[PDB]
Amino acid sequence: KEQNGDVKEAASILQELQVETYGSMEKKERVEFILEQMRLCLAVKDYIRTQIISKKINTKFFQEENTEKLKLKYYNLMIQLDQHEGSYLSICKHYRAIYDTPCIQAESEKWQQALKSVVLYVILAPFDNEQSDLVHRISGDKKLEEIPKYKD
Amino acid sequence: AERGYSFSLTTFSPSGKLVQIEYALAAVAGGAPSVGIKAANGVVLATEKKQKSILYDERSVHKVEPITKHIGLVYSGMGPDYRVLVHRARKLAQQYYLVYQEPIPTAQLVQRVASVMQEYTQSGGVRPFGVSLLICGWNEGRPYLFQSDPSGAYFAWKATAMGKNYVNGKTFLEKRYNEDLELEDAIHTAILTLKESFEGQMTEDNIEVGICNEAGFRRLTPTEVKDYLAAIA
Amino acid sequence: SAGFDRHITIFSPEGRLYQVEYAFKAINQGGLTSVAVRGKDCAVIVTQKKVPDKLLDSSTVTHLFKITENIGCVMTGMTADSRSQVQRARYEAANWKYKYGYEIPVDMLCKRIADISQVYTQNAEMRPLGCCMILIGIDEEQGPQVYKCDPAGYYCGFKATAAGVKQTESTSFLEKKVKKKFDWTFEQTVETAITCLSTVLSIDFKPSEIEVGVVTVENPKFRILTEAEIDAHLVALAERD
Amino acid sequence: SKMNLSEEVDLEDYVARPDKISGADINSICQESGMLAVRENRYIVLAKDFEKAYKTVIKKDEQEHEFYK
Amino acid sequence: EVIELPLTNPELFQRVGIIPPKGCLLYGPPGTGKTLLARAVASQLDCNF
Amino acid sequence: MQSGIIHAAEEKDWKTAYSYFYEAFEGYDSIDSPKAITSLKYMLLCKIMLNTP
Amino acid sequence: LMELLNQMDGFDTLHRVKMIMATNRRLDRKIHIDLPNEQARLDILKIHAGPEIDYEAIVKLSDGFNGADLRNVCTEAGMFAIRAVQEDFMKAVRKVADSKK
Amino acid sequence: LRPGRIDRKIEFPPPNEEARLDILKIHSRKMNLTRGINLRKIAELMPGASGAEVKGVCTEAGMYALRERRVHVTQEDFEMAVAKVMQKDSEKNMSIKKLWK
Amino acid sequence: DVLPPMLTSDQKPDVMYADIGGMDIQKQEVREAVELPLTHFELYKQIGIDPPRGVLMYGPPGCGKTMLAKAVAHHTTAAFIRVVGSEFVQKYLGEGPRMVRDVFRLAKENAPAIIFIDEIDAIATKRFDAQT
Amino acid sequence: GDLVGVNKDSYLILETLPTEYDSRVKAMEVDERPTEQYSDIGGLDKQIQELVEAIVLPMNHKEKFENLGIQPP
Ligand SMILES: Nc1ncnc2c1ncn2[C@@H]1O[C@H](COP(=O)(O)OP(=O)(O)O)[C@@H](O)[C@H]1O
Ligand SMILES: [Mg+2]
Repeated sequence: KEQNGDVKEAASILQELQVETYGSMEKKERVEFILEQMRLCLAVKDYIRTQIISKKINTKFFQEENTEKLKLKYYNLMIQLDQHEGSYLSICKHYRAIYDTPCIQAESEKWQQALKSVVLYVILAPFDNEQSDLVHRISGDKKLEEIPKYKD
Repeated sequence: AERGYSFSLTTFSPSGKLVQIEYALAAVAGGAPSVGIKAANGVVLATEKKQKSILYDERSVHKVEPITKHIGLVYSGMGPDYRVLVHRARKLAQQYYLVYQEPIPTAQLVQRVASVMQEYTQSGGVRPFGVSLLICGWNEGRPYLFQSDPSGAYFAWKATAMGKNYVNGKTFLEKRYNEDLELEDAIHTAILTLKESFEGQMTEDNIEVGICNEAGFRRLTPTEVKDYLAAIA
Repeated sequence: SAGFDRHITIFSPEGRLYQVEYAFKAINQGGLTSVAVRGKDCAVIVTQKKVPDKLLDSSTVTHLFKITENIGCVMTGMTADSRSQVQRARYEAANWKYKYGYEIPVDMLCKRIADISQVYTQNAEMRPLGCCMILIGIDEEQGPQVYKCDPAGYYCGFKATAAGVKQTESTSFLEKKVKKKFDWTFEQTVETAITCLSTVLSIDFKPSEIEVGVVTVENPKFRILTEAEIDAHLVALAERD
Repeated sequence: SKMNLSEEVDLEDYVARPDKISGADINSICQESGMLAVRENRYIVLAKDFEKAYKTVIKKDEQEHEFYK
Repeated sequence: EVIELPLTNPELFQRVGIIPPKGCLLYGPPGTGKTLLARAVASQLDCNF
Repeated sequence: MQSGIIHAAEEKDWKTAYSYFYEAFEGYDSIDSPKAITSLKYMLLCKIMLNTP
Repeated sequence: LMELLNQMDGFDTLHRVKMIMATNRRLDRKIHIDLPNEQARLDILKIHAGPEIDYEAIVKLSDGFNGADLRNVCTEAGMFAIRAVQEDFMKAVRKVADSKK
Repeated sequence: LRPGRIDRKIEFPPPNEEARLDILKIHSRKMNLTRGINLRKIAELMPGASGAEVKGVCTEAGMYALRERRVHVTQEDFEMAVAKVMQKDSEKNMSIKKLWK
Repeated sequence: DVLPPMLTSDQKPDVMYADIGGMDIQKQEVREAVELPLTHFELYKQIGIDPPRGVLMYGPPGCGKTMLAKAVAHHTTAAFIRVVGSEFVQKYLGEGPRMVRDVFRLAKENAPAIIFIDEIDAIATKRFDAQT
Repeated sequence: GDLVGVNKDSYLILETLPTEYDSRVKAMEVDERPTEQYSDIGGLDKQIQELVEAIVLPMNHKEKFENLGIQPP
């Protein structure tokens, strides 16, 4: 449906599965289903449903062996949601998780984009105690490549 | 309270109560609302025929039943006991007709039905009738509305309500009832008194109403009850 | 209030008959269930049939009785009480036909049985026999008729009813199915009854573990459907459902 | 007030519908309708949810014996 | 159906769940699986008894 | 309507004032009286003064 | 019960505090259970078989509710005749038949 | 009740309208009674009422005065207080009322 | 030296008069009985009245009377001791009366206070002639 | 939980004590073993057999119980 030039109703078709109750073989098929629900909801601009679905995924599962593309896509979706919502420290935290992901941490540009995003979304957040703590942490990351612009 | 003297019907409690007949009257008060109003030129009886489901064919068992061409009867209480009492009332009316070639007066029918209830409330192996009857007749040239209790006591009423919300019904009738009320207005008063204690939507086919004018007692058809409900609302 | 409990004739301080209520509990004691539904021009009773032994003659085991040529009943509850009340119903129908010269109306037979039961509920001579009788017949002026004769003198007429363990579930199912096009045909009524039993019991029926009796306007004689007819109904209606 | 609903969910006639529901009954109705919505996802509370909850609560007072009446 | 309560809280926000329910009755005959019935579900939930 | 007016005037319980105004509106609507626009106006006024316009 | 200070709860102010009450005859829910099962006794016996045709053979006449059935099977099988883990087959059927309840 | 243990036994009948006038005066002494107010009329309006009932009558009339930001009590206030305090919960059911002739 | 010296009236309920819809007359009466005396006593003294301490709220279940009790407890300035009438029927001889005495003594010691007895029908019924 | 001698005043754990059994607990044991029979109890063959199993068999034939997966209550 989504491929056939109509997503408004294709989102509804997919937004009916109770994958948490279905009982898949493991937490892989269900997680893929949930992330695709997320993607369709964001495509149709249904951020309330997107947030509700996000609360249905336990991030602790992403600290596993093959949960790398899943982690990357899930986070990218969270950044999209928070970018619409207007927040910036949550976007920072999501980009920082993306950076911490080893797959992102195995190529020059791949990790450099994540680190620039983390720096910029530290900067864009309002000044609070937590924001200052994150500023200090990113400053002490030591892997900033001393890029003459973001470092300064 | 007097706990020992509440299982038998042939013993006075130390204070003189006959507790079991009062318990029968409690069974009466825990029944479907019914209302009776004695208009100036007739009488009207109403009672909720609300069923416990849509499956109950609400056209087979009636609650407002005739006993003669000029007497009818409704009840509040248990339906089986009501059936027994209506059969006995019909039999008594027929006996009176055979003896005296004249329709039984409403007062006499009430006396005899109360006597039947007394017969049933005077032994240990028999349970008092757990119903209160409202009899409405057009003997002579004036209307009669009577009540008969399990105890065998019978009353003459201007207007009354019995069942679950009889207190509210009687207060409403005190507010609304006036002696010089035509039967057409009394029907509206009866239906309104029912509404004040009728949960759910009072559809034409879940309420039962019977009038008693000089033409004789007659249970209003559901079409007529629908017309009255529409006019009232 | 437990003192007002051992005698059928004692009113509880709030006006309740605990022994009558216990008779109803006795209805819900045979384990079986029964359902009845009336269409435009037919009435159908279907009863769960348990034969938990190879030595028990299934032909003799039954809960559908022919009260008269044109009236049938399904009994649920204690079997001895069921058969006693069936004999009483047959006797009353025979007396009616003898005295008045025409076949007893179904509603009249139900009223007679309900009055007989009310007598026991009022006087203290017997226990109220704990069985529920669902009667079906064809009335010449009204059409198909289904009635109940519970053991307290209550006998309301029904568009569709159930009795036994799962009477509440069957009642809910039939309410839902009758709010939508209560107008049923013969096949549709048999479908509705059998489906109600199957869904409430959570089982699909073999042709033998079910007993169906039917009356129709065209053929107003209580007929107990044979195994072949039951199997035909089950297979055809499950296939075309 | 604390709950939030749609714009076509007027309580303005559920009040008018005759019944003997008490304050506890109304609170139960509201809670049950909210639970219906959350259980069925459908991230709004609507007139159908209130209708079902109202029917459930009002009909809860049943399943008694019918010769008593 | 009691696992919705902890994993998220849409019961707040638009609606109110009066501190959404704290479980179901688990109506059971003399004994079938009551304890283990709850054990397995809570083990899935990762909660503790 | 008079009870709602007095409640609005004196106690500053505009919730109760609105309740009474709605009852008056319903009665005057059933009677189809011309004193129903006033009851509607007063309900809207109570809604405004409740800081929920 | 001769205790009335133990009235209902309602002190709830913490998240993740769900309860599970269990009895027979706020919490507004319920889950009916039946003591037997239509065919689940097969799986009950298979899972309790700590030490399938004979499982079905036991199930034909099986009428039970818990794993005490299979525990009795195993003990009354091993410690009675074989001395006098499979190797039981119809012996478990014999035990379930012996089940008196 | 044997004498020697309880030598004397004093009955306290409800006031006989003169004791009621006395009690009204006693409990209205500390009160701003308007002119033309007839405690004798109130006493007559209170038949078979105890001293507690009379004190409650005074208190409830005072509460009526308090309601209307007043420090003033009038005959209407006492009459309404009498009505509110001597409110009887007579039998509801005419059947139970008419069992006895 | 003397040490500064308890059992109830500490968990101030969160309900408030604004949480209750309608029930205007009952709210007014309960206020006049239990709140006005403790805040505006000059009002009662000026008329020369003893405030009506002690009220009864009778009615069908689930009509917000325990909730009004909790509302007065919330907007209470002194103390609110809550008990249930069925809690006075304990087994051992002469303990229901002992707890009644303890509750009232606790209120007196805790100075201006509001006792609440949720279901008094258990104990406070027509006295009747006992025989056991 | 252990029996240790302790200095009276400082209450410091001095040399430890192995075990203490009350005189009554020592007497709480059969010195002269009773001996009549099993056949000397009639009627309750089922109960005697069940008790013999559930007590003695775990004591002597312990290994077979865990071999077969039996929990000897
Ligand atoms: N007037 C009211 N306004 C709001 N809620 C009410 C009201 N009356 C009752 N309730 C509801 O009923 C519950 C309390 O009922 P309760 O006061 O215990 O009744 P009762 O004490 O008569 O049994 C509360 O949870 C509340 O939500
Ligand atoms: Mg309460």
